[PDB]
Amino acid sequence: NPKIALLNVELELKAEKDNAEIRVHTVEDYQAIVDAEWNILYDKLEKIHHSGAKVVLSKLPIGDVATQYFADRDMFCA
Amino acid sequence: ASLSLAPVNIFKAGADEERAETARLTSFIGAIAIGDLVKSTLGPKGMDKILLSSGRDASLMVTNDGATILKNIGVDNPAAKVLVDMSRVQDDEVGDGTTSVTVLAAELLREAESLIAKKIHPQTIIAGWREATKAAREALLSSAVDHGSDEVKFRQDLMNIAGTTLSSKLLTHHKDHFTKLAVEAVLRLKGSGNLEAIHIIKKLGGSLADSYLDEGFLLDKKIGVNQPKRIENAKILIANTGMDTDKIKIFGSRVRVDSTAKVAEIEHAEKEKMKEKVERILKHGINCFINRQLIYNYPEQLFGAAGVMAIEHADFAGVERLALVTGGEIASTFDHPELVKLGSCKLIEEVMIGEDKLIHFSGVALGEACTIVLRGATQQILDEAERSLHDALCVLAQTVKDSRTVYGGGCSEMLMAHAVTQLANRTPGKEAVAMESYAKALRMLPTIIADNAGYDSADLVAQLRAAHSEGNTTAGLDMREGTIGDMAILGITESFQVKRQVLLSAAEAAEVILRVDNIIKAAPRK
Amino acid sequence: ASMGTLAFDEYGRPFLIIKDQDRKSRLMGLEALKSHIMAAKAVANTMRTSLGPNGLDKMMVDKDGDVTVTNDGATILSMMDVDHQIAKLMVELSKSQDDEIGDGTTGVVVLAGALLEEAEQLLDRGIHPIRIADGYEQAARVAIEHLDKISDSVLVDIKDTEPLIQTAKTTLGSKVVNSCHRQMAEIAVNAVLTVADMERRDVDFELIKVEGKVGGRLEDTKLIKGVIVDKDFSHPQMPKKVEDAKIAILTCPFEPPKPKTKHKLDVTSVEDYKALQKYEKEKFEEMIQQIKETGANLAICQWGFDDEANHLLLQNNLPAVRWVGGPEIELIAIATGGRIVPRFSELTAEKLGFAGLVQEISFGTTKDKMLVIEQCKNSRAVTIFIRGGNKMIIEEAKRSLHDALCVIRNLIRDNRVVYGGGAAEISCALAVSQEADKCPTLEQYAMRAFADALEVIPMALSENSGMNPIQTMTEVRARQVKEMNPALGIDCLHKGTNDMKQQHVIETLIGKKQQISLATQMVRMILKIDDIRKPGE
Amino acid sequence: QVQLVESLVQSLRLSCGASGTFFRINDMGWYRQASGKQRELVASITRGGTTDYADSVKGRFTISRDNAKNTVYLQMNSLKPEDTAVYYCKANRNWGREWDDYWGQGTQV
Ligand SMILES: Nc1ncnc2c1ncn2[C@@H]1O[C@H](COP(=O)(O)OP(=O)(O)O)[C@@H](O)[C@H]1O
Ligand SMILES: Nc1ncnc2c1ncn2[C@@H]1O[C@H](COP(=O)(O)OP(=O)(O)O)[C@@H](O)[C@H]1O
Ligand SMILES: [Mg+2]
Ligand SMILES: [Mg+2]
Repeated sequence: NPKIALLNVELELKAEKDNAEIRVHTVEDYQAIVDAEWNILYDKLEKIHHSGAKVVLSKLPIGDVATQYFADRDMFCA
Repeated sequence: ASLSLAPVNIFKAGADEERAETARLTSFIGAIAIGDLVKSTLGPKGMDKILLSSGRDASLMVTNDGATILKNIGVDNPAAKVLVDMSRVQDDEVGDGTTSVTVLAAELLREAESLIAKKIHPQTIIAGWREATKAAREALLSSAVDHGSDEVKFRQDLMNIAGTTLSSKLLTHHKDHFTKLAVEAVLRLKGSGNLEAIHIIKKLGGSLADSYLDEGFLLDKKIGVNQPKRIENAKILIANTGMDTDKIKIFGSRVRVDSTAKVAEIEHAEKEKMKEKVERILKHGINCFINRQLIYNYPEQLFGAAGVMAIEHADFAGVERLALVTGGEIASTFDHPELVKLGSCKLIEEVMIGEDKLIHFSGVALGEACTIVLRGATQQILDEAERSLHDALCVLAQTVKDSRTVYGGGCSEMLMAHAVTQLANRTPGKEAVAMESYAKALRMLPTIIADNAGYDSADLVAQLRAAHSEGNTTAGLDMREGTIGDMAILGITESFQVKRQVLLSAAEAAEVILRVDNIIKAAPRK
Repeated sequence: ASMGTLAFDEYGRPFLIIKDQDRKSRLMGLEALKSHIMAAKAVANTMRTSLGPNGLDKMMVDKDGDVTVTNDGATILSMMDVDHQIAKLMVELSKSQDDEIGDGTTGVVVLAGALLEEAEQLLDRGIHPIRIADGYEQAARVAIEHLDKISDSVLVDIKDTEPLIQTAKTTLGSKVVNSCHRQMAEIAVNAVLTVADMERRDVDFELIKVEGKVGGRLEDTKLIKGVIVDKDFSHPQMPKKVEDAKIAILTCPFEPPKPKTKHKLDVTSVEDYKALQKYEKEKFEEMIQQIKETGANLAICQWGFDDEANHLLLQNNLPAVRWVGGPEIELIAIATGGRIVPRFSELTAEKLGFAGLVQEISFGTTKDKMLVIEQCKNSRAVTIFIRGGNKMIIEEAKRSLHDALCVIRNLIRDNRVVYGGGAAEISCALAVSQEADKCPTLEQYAMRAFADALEVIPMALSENSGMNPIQTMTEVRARQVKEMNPALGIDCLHKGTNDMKQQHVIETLIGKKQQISLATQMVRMILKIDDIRKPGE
Repeated sequence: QVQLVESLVQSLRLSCGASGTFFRINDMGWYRQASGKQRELVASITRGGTTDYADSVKGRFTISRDNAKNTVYLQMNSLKPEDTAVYYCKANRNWGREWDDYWGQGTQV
């Protein structure tokens, strides 16, 4: 009896924007930025997971990280 | 009707479909061509071939190895390609038997063409051949003997196997020499099967008997500029670090400042980072430093000022062999010296071979890797010596793995043929007539061995067959005088692994080529 | 052949209707039908010699000269460089049989060729090709119902696997791997039963890795309940064996982190430079420390790593594999019961997999190494490692074992089983003959032709086995009608008995039904064509 | 699938005929079930005509099988009060699996 999330969303680690350039002068900020990319992705995934949807369909790619996230949450993604 | 001989041709321009007799004809002719090519290299009195490539490089090889010969020919017959791949797979599995498996397959296919002419189905033939393969397997396995327990007898079996493997090759001139070389080199591996540990250096010049097995190790790398050239009681650090403008792996990192003074400070900081790396290295208490990667001018200078011999640009194989020969640990981090094992050898000097200098490690600790210097008059001689040594070393490694041995000189093939003959004359039907052909091919193997020497192959194979029918299961060809003798005494023994593989691969390839009744070619890409 | 238009006008002025009509061709009507039938008969007579245990193989050569020896009808017809469109249709038919079933790829082609060959004589007598197609459809329905009627059922349980092993042996009897008949059947059965969803009745073949390595003997082929990888441990001084291995599966390269967005880390001082240096060092140490604190004794990455990480793994006694592909990472996870981790911070002792043995395997005088992962607890994945003396027999072994796996899959999907050796075809031919006798319309002839076509498989088996076709087939048909036993067929192996239920010659009911249905549908589509137009050259 | 039809003077003849979906009747048997008892086989005949009788009644059996219509006829004489029960027919079909035995409704004599 699945609930189905229909999306036009690319779920994978990617450049947050194509004209986006990060500039940091500290290794703490560097690590913060890495973790920030990861948190962006994981927050998208966590919203999709908390919506109750057990099946996820995207018009856009769904990366390996998102695939494994959904596999661990016992969800389906395409 | 037929695919080709129909009112409509069903094929694209350039394709073709050979039917039953045409297909079997082209297959038998291709296989028998390959076999007739590769024989006359078989046995002690076998002769070599000139490969003489036709590319713009016009490579020139002088080989006696059947696998090499088949690899280096332009084959266009599919069955011939099958036999070529079979010989390649034999050369991959073991290092010997690459001419015997091909000759066996070709002789089996000749007998199979004979039987097809006798109007026997090429399924009754494969059935009988499978029965014969079973009989031959069991006869060989029962004839095999093991001496791995007795260390002395095992050493003698190793020397005999190396001698038998080299007899057929260009090294039979100095066979008693290269046998000892190969046996010592395979015993230096201490049970490991890593044939990459055995490095072979071909130095043009000198006689083939000037070749030797270095008591320690040799390396064709250079020493730094201001660094020593002789080191006694060497403590060695084998590494895989950068030591060459070694940049922090952060790739977005860039130096963006507002002052040439700051650029100079950062450059000095880079230099200080390299210096601290070198100091961490030296805190291991070493005299020699080998690196898989390059070593730039600044770490070279630092090692020179520290009095350390720093060998650079060894390769993955170089550092592996050095770790095996000295006992060290290939390192890339130097924050825990207590955990990095160092290598040791009594001496490291620079020696001359031909006109080139090499790093010489003497008094090494382990020695589980080896260096063999091959000297010779021609590059062709050197390449053929390397191929022959590779053959012998592969066989000796396979024997150290599986100590089962089996007598040579056609004794094994004749014994298998004897078993197949018993099975045949006790079995009814045309499967008996196919087993007899299997046995005929097995006998044709030593027949060819004797032919290549110049003896009365028919008479000698008849004597051998009579002996193995009487029960002299150790009778084989004595190729010194040209008679039959006791292989157990003459020391003509082969590896059961290699003989079983020859038998089984030949039977398998003959089966797979015999199942074909149609050859459908596709339009060449041209 | 004939041209598109041959008038040029009743007034002398140019008559151009179709583009390049002079270079184009056309065949219309009964001559077109007969050309189709001739092409199909040529293909079918090519294929019919590769049918049954005594069937022979074909040696296919591609554009670049690579050789393929095979008995598989689908592989043959795919490797065949055909130009005729009806031969292309027959290739598609065989491919369809392979997709749906994985066996019967030669029976479908032989049967379709026979149906068209009989339609040839029916067309000569003047029957409409559509009437022929409709009679063939009727007879096909009759034969399908008779198959459902004479079918038997087998148990697909994991306790007694003898019926499944018999089915797989029947499937593999005609392939070069019948030298290791029972070993191959056993490993196909154990493979599908290990990886098969009994409740869903589904079998995912991505979970069965069929790997081949030249060397050894065919008898060395074995079933690994786990995974094999074409990699070795990352450091040459690592151990080559790991027992009771707790495995960390990672898709993060053991390298300093890197944002996907375009980033520029600015160094503006010696202090910034030293901080960067220390950050890199501590990142490497922290990665290795996290892997160690997880309790793992083995690591498996997907993206490779560098010298510092390799040596830190070695120092910390963490054997590791790198550059493992996505599919193999997935299979290793599924087999060891572990979860794939995208970064080290997310790694915990519960996400680890367990394999009772992880070993590096050598292959003689080659320098190439392979990694076996096995002794898992309840591996839902599996690997078939195939050995042999040449790549030709290795590839044929691969496709034959694929046929066997597909057959076991078809059993798991429907356990009903008909007995082979042409027995099912003879029984359906008898049923079709009876229904044609009871049919009073003009389709009687088409149904009798369908029966005579169904009877080509027993005839082909007999011919390939050297027996006399007509004699053998008439005798076994007479025996079937006299003593009601649809398990009477051709003794291809010369065991004496004609009883295929006793010889354990076993087919799948869905397989036979799919053969009949596909042959009939494609023959209908071919008979419905009466005009070909093709471009010149 | 297999539809079975079946038809006291102390010789009685009782018939059993089969119809429906099948291609072979492997064995045909007559069974008896006395009240408060356990079913036994009166007699049974194979396709090859080979018939094996039971122990409490034997030697007086004339069970005959018509293969042309796949029916059977048992002529039993020397009737007795203990032969008064419900007579069941059994039909072994096609392959002969345990799910191929087809019973009748039984005929009380
Ligand atoms: N000294 C010897 N006396 C008799 N037979 C020998 C001797 N040395 C080799 N042979 C035979 O010659 C064969 C080896 O020939 P070789 O050229 O190595 O063929 P392959 O490459 O197939 O191994 C073996 O079958 C062995 O029995
Ligand atoms: N041992 C056997 N004895 C008799 N007939 C067999 C035997 N094995 C297979 N057959 C028959 O051979 C026919 C052809 O099957 P085969 O050619 O092996 O597979 P495919 O048709 O998929 O290529 C099948 O209909 C089967 O009934
Ligand atoms: Mg040799
Ligand atoms: Mg098949």
